[PDB]
Amino acid sequence: VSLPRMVYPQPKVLTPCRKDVLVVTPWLAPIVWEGTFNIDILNEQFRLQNTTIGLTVFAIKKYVAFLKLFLETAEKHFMVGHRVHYYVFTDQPAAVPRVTLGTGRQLSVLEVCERRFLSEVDYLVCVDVDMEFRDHVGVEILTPLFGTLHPSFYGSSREAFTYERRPQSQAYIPKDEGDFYYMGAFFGGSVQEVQRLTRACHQAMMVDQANGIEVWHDASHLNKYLLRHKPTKVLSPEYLWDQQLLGWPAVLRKLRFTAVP
Ligand SMILES: [Hg+2]
Ligand SMILES: [Hg+2]
Ligand SMILES: [Hg+2]
Ligand SMILES: [Hg+2]
Ligand SMILES: [Hg+2]
Repeated sequence: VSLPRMVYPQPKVLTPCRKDVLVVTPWLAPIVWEGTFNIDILNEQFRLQNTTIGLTVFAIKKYVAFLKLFLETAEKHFMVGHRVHYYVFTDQPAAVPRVTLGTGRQLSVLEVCERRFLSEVDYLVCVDVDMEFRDHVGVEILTPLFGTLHPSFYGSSREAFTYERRPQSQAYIPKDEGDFYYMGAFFGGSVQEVQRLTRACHQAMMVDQANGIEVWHDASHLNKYLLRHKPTKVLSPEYLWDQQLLGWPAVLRKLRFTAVP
């Protein structure tokens, strides 16, 4: 359907807002930074499709302790205005805190789903639970397949990336290959694309197991997948930061989703 009439500042062809960072990859995927998007336009586009976002987190053992802060801050900052379905995978269903949710937002507790996700949500986002939302994380991220720049490596040359470097591993990436180092958390996309990815990772993990090989497990396989199946958006480190470890450098105008000491 058509967008309604909207009044906003004219984009200026000969005046980019961000001259300090790369905002598009060499395969023409946007790299999402503050100042690259008009959230009003994006919100309209996604609400006209009645978009439902699934947010998946694993909270096992001591990590259940992070759920309250995670969910309360997600209520304040994550996809506000859109339909959200939280999926909490946990070994302690009775320890999941009762957090009050906005309208159109639901939570499911799964005790520790393929067809279920296909029928319940349009996008899936996969994050770590020991995190909090500090600022807007919205529909600007949504796309068939996305990953997030690792905050420790976004300025590094690829030789420094801690990819899997053993050729015997399915996740092997040689020193002369690599676009980016993606964090092995905060990835997502359409349900179909996220299922393809997770299927691929699980198959490759089995093969490495069978060959007696186990560096960064989920992150090394993710990085191999995203090297071979290029993401359709890349999230800047605004979306995955640790202020205690890394500070607040000028290049980050917002710190949206961060580590919790
Ligand atoms: Hg801009
Ligand atoms: Hg997921
Ligand atoms: Hg997940
Ligand atoms: Hg993979
Ligand atoms: Hg993976």
